[PDB]
Amino acid sequence: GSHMEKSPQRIMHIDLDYVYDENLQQMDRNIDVLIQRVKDMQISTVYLQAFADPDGDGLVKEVWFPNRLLPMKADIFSRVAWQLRTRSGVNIYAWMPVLSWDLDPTLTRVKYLPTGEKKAQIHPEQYHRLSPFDDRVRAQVGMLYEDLAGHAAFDGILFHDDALLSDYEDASAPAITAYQQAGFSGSLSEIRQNPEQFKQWARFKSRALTDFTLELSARVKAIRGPHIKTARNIFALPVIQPESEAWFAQNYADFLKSYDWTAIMAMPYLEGVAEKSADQWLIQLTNQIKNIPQAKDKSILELQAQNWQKNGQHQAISSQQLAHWMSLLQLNGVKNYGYYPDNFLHNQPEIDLIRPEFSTAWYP
Ligand SMILES: N[C@@H]1[C@@H](O)[C@H](O)[C@@H](CO)O[C@H]1O
Ligand SMILES: N[C@@H]1[C@@H](O)[C@H](O)[C@@H](CO)O[C@H]1O
Ligand SMILES: N[C@@H]1[C@@H](O)[C@H](O)[C@@H](CO)O[C@H]1O
Repeated sequence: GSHMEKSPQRIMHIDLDYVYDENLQQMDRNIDVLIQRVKDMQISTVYLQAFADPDGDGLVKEVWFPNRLLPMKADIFSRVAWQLRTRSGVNIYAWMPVLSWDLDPTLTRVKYLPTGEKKAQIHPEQYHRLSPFDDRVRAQVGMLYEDLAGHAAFDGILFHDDALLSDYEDASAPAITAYQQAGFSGSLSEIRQNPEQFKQWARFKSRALTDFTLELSARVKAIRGPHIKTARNIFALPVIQPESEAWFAQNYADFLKSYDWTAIMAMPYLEGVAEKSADQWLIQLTNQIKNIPQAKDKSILELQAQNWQKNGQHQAISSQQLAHWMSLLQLNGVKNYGYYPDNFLHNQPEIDLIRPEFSTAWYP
């Protein structure tokens, strides 16, 4: 069976880390408040965190659903999902990491080759990703997605933005083997700097990530049904500067063909854009999108509602600023959009302030 999605898409991207409370009665009230908040927002879709992320340290150690391989911090994904689907009027996408799982140490990790060093290493300021070139990684991540699919009912999958590789990655042994078997000549350095192979190499890696996600969605669809929608977060640079695929292994046209929804992280401050230049940056982004026929109809522009800091103390973005950006998108012909993150505990962003620009059901 199939499942239609009413135009336009308006998305809340929601973490469960602060919904969780070790006091069961408090967690009950938290969930009730969250369900009511999404209901009142009157939008179309929630991208719902299925994994725990208490530290923001780029590695999933625990999840919100029972499963074979990782600790379950609390059984709350299915509980929140079915109530959002029936009380709050939204489709639910299970938001899952693709690679950043704290599994068996013998499983291959993604590594990069540091300039001037012989041995590959793990990049300190990147997601702690397992290698998609390790068959056992593919198997075990497959088991996690199947465990999710078997325990919970939902409408789609959002594949995490951790499915990325730089131009010095993946330097792990299984990755080297894969390149060699795919006909690439020499070391990673020689490939990376080979005029006749470096672009083909970037595309090989982009496709390997994409094919891996499609393996996962097939496994979920086998259990839940064919109606399950797919979405994947894409970084903005591969959209506005496609040569940057070389150090993201993400390709916008590929996403548009492969997934139901391409969730662009339309986040200027994340990309280092000055406050006074953010609107123009977003305008340029929408221009690039509109220049690709039908791209906007399969893309979601995900705005940021926090300004993340290296030292961990993230700075909020005002509801006014967020509503302003939503209006900017609308006025530039983009109707599918959303934001991350949400904070029910402080009504941030403020329901009453963003609904006019966010909810299609809103009236004066
Ligand atoms: N523009 C640079 C690339 O030139 C470089 O190769 C890459 C390395 O990861 O990072 C980018 O910021
Ligand atoms: N912090 C990420 C990096 O992955 C990347 O270096 C940067 C440049 O595009 O975009 C950000 O979202
Ligand atoms: N910089 C972090 C990353 O986890 C991610 O790339 C992005 C998601 O929206 O923003 C923050 O959460």
